[PDB]
Amino acid sequence: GEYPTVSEIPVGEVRLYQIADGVWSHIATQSFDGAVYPSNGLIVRDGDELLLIDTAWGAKNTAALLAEIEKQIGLPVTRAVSTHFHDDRVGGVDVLRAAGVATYASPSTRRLAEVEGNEIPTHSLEGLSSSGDAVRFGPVELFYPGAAHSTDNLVVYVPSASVLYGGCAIYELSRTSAGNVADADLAEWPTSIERIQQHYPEAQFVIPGHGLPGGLDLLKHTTNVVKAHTNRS
Ligand SMILES: O=c1cc(CP(=O)(O)O)c2c(Br)cc(Br)cc2[nH]1
Ligand SMILES: [Zn+2]
Ligand SMILES: [Zn+2]
Ligand SMILES: [Zn+2]
Ligand SMILES: [Zn+2]
Repeated sequence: GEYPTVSEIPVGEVRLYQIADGVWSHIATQSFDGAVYPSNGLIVRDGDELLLIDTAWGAKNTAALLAEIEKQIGLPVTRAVSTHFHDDRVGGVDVLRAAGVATYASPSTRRLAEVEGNEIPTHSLEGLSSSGDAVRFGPVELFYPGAAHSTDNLVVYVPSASVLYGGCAIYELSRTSAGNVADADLAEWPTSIERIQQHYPEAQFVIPGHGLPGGLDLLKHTTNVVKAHTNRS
């Protein structure tokens, strides 16, 4: 149905959106600099358990996310993966850890999170140190496409449902301007996007880090936005 928008989600609340069977996205809202922003994560069913991808951007949001998951799906979230080190992906890891969730991130993400003073996922994800690396983690595949939105960003693919979760390295179609690119690699971002396209050409649903899902067109759109911002246009 109608994908949850930022104007339909109260402060501190979380909505779930079933993309395919056993694949949900969780949508929360955060406000800063006078504007309010939506944010996406992923929930993938893993037998009788659930694998969570990224927090709900904040401790209060994440606590509500776990409560919503508990009320809606009613299956235990045993593992969680943060796709990069910024607050919208690791903010709430301490809440997850306190509830017994095992938190995971690449060694690059954990290091950059500690330097930033953010919350630090406990477990380290091996085998994702070089561009193009891919490892299977439960019911999903983790992919390091190279530096883009950040040097450590990962993308997540669900081969059971052909769902690609790009994180903040992928923009929604309505977004035509780059955001917090302070830690981005504008020079490598388009090349990293092409690695995603080359590795997941069969993806049917593409989930951006923020906003409405779509198809693989979101990849070229992100490349166009990054190239436009590169030339200061
Ligand atoms: O500074 C920012 C940070 C974000 C969060 P992000 O960098 O993780 O995408 C942001 C977003 Br979502 C949308 C817009 Br319009 C502007 C933004 N400005
Ligand atoms: Zn970020
Ligand atoms: Zn553990
Ligand atoms: Zn983001
Ligand atoms: Zn476009």
